[PDB]
Amino acid sequence: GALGRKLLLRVNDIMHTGDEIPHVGLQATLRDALLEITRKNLGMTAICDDDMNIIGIFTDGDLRRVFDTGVDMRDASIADVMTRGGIRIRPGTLAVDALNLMQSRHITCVLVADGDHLLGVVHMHDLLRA
Amino acid sequence: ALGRKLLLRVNDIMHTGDEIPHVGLQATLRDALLEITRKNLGMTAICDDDMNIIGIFTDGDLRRVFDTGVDMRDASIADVMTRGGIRIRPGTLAVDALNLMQSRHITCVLVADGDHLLGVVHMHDLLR
Ligand SMILES: Nc1ccn([C@@H]2O[C@H](COP(=O)(O)O[C@@]3(C(=O)O)C[C@@H](O)[C@@H](O)[C@@H]([C@H](O)CO)O3)[C@@H](O)[C@H]2O)c(=O)n1
Ligand SMILES: Nc1ccn([C@@H]2O[C@H](COP(=O)(O)O[C@@]3(C(=O)O)C[C@@H](O)[C@@H](O)[C@@H]([C@H](O)CO)O3)[C@@H](O)[C@H]2O)c(=O)n1
Repeated sequence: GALGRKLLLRVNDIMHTGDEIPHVGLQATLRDALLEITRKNLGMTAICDDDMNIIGIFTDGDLRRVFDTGVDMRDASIADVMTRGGIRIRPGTLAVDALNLMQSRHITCVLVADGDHLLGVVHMHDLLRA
Repeated sequence: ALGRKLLLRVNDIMHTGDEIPHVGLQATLRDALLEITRKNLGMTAICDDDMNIIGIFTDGDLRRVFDTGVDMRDASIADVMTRGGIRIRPGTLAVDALNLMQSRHITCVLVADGDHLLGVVHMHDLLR
């Protein structure tokens, strides 16, 4: 009942915004990106330009995948290891459709955007709270 | 529909057998991450020869150890795993598994009888 009602909300009204958005710049180090991931507690970070347009994203899963090189990755830049672009939805998207997208793509956090402009982020956990 | 899927026991939806991610106590961190990738659930158990759970390791745990700045390439899983872990019984309802995952801030959970690993359920599994 409550979950069903929450899934009829627009993501605009449940997404993380402002300082709760994980994002770093294009010149960030991988360690910078990891700190941002840890602090914002969503398992991922965006990589944005100065206008808050999405350049890329990096998840905890991405770290596992890039770690599978023999070389020492500790001083890598984020620009070299990020996923370019990122899966996103419009702010009027219903939570149910965000869930369906996340299920079909096997991701747990989706960017909320107007074109390339990052407005917020929604995590699967957000769709089941409140 | 939503109400029915949420009322299933996790026994009926969990991954079992070869689909369970596990490595042994002597595995390397690289062995552990290979198993995580191969089984596609973002985590692995660490088990003894009787399939008893010693610990777990998740993609989040990799971030936490990597961000210590120590070179982790040659690490052993025994030195970086989380001992113990959160588990549920096979009769746990999907809705209760979801609430547990929410409360513990996790997206995948082991299904066990005591320490005996029976299966694993991902948040994705619960929401088909
Ligand atoms: N069945 C499980 C699953 C996980 N864990 C442990 O719970 C801690 C958190 O698990 P996580 O998967 O690493 O949790 C994260 C985290 O570690 O940051 C992942 C991250 O991508 C993001 O999803 C955040 C948000 O906090 C979600 O609320 O949550 C880890 O030490 C992990 O070993 C456990 O004991 N038993
Ligand atoms: N809004 C998003 C979110 C993620 N991604 C990209 O989609 C890929 C998958 O995201 P993930 O979070 O890394 O997905 C994982 C993965 O490793 O692919 C994480 C893992 O812990 C586990 O949750 C598995 C599922 O078990 C697979 O069903 O799913 C990554 O390259 C990520 O950059 C994206 O483009 N846009």
